Amino acid sequence: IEEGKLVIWINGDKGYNGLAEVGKKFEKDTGIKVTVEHPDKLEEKFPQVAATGDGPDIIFWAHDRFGGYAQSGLLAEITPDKAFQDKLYPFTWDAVRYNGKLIAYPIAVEALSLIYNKDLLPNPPKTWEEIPALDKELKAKGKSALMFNLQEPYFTWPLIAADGGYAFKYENGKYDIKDVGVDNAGAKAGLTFLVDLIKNKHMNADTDYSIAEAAFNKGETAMTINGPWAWSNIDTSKVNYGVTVLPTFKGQPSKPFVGVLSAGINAASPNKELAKEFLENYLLTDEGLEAVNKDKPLGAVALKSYEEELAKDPRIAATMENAQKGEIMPNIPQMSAFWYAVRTAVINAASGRQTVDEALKDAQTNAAAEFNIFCSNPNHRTPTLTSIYCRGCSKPLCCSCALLDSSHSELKC
Ligand SMILES: OC[C@H]1O[C@H](O[C@H]2[C@H](O)[C@@H](O)[C@@H](O)O[C@@H]2CO)[C@H](O)[C@@H](O)[C@@H]1O
Ligand SMILES: [Zn+2]
Ligand SMILES: [Zn+2]
Repeated sequence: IEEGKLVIWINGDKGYNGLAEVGKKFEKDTGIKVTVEHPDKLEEKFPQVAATGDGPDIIFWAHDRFGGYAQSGLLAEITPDKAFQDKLYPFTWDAVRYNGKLIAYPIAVEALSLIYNKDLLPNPPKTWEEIPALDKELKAKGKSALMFNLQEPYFTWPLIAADGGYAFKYENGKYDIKDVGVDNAGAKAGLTFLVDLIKNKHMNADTDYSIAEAAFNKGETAMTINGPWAWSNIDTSKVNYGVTVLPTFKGQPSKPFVGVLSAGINAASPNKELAKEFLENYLLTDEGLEAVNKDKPLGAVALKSYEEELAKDPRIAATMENAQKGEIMPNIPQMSAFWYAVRTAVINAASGRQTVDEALKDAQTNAAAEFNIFCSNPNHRTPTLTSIYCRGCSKPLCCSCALLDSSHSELKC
């Protein structure tokens, strides 16, 4: 890692051009060059190069992957004084706490929403159950009802979770990684409904991000499912669209996994103080987030002063409504094994390579095998085993401390 400059990694679907404009303001004020890059599969590349001290000074990703990076020692602990912490919403700071330590700067809150074409669909459906008949009526006009990414489980999880699927069982402020809900009856029903859409030719198993975005932004399909970053290309497309709450399934809301875009500092960076200055005094400002947001919308931003400007945007309102009904992703190291298992299950069930019950029993098994953790209470003289994490601080707790100790209450720790 090169001394005296900053290298930044951020996903290709984010506003990397706007962040680069923030880096040029930084360079004009300090003389420090800032290089922004968007490598492919950066969330799998970063743990690989950082383990030997390579990679960027700063990495951006949703918060769910940062706990695994921190567990492996790849992320520096950040030290914002309390005056700066008061500038961001408390909700966002919780997402970046791992093992009781803050391990990243929260940037923005993201959640999936239903996006619809107002000209084709003045009244968007409230339920998943209405989409088949709605697709039948729109094909009689040369359009389709719904196209969204079927290749990434992030997009299909809201439906799978709607009727009772879960990653890890959350109970009184705590997760239990021994209790996985990927092959239960509520997850089977949601995936079975999705596979039925493809079987009855209302959707194609092959549909990915680029195909769905192209079909919606050209006026071919009435609805898509996507996050705030996708609004930039819709806005320049000529489509007259709205953003709204995801439809219900079996009378229960779709529950999107909520992400907090977060900026982590590489443990091996010799430019940590320059990185903190960049993130605190240039990015996490009204002007800094505005430049990023004007490139690709971030969603609801963590900095209160600027979110108060964005809040009147109806698309932000819908994003927040969906976030309320969904749930914050855990940042525990087991999250990436969960995502890998669900990705395979969904793709194989949608393609007909496996039945729904085959695919999800495999996902449950493969994930559980991947899921040796010890309780964080320092008064344990010997390492005390557990499979429970506190959600607020992402600390392991044994069954004894989880029940007997008053600390780590569901409300506050
Ligand atoms: O599909 C699993 C995937 O979901 C999430 O990734 C999101 C990301 O949070 C969004 O910012 C956007 O880039 O879309 C991604 C899905 O393609 C998790 O954050 C990620 O770890 C996980 O692999
Ligand atoms: Zn304990
Ligand atoms: Zn706690």
